Amino acid sequence: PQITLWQRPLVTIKIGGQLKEALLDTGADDTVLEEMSLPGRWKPKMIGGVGGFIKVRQYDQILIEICGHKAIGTVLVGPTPVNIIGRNLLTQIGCTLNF
Amino acid sequence: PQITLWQRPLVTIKIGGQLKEALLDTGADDTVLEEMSLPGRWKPKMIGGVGGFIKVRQYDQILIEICGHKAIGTVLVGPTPVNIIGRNLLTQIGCTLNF
Ligand SMILES: NC(=O)c1ccc(S(=O)(=O)N(Cc2ccccc2)[C@H]2CNC[C@@H]2N(Cc2ccccc2)S(=O)(=O)c2ccc(C(N)=O)cc2)cc1
Ligand SMILES: [Cl-]
Repeated sequence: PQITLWQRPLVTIKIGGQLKEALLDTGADDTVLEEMSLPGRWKPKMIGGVGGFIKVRQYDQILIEICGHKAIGTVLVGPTPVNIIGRNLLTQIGCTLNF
Repeated sequence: PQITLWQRPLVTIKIGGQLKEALLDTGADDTVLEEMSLPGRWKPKMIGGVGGFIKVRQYDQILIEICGHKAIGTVLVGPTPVNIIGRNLLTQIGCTLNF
């Protein structure tokens, strides 16, 4: 699809068998989701921007469906105020900026 | 043009006659620039980041160019991790997300 930016570009995603709403975010290097369980190893990291930093757990090689597009990538999990899809997964679904 | 997302979508902008590097950020509702001088009166504005909400300065009807595309709109000034071109100006220059 071609997604307008008059409104936030929100999509439904499927991860861990659960459906969620997430923001397509070209400003974010990596994907960040609210607290949830995920399988496998993880390691802690801090991410930040306006207003500060939060602690997250970095899981790699996680499978995700975005708009009916299957991808594999890193997912950061932590107290984010909004679910974010970052460049690390936007590339995999072939997403580009166009004007 | 068409901008892929394997690296940060950093572009050159022009504002107050100066060239600056800025990030095209579809997760940002607004346009937020590093501390700088702008003409006219400003208004207070709250924005929310990963870490919380903060107060910044809002200037309206400011001329700004993005990759050479001229625009006039709202520009926020505050402690941002990088110059950010957000949805208000991305919309104005006709930018969409595509996959
Ligand atoms: N209202 C506005 O205009 C506004 C909103 C919010 C901001 S922000 O400063 O917060 N900011 C920009 C930013 C932050 C850090 C580096 C480059 C650019 C967010 C917008 N899109 C990317 C950022 N994030 C997603 C997000 C957070 C909050 C609201 C909407 C979207 S995030 O969760 O900070 C994050 C950080 C870092 C990483 C990582 N390291 O991978 C991933 C995710 C600025 C302006
Ligand atoms: Cl505007």
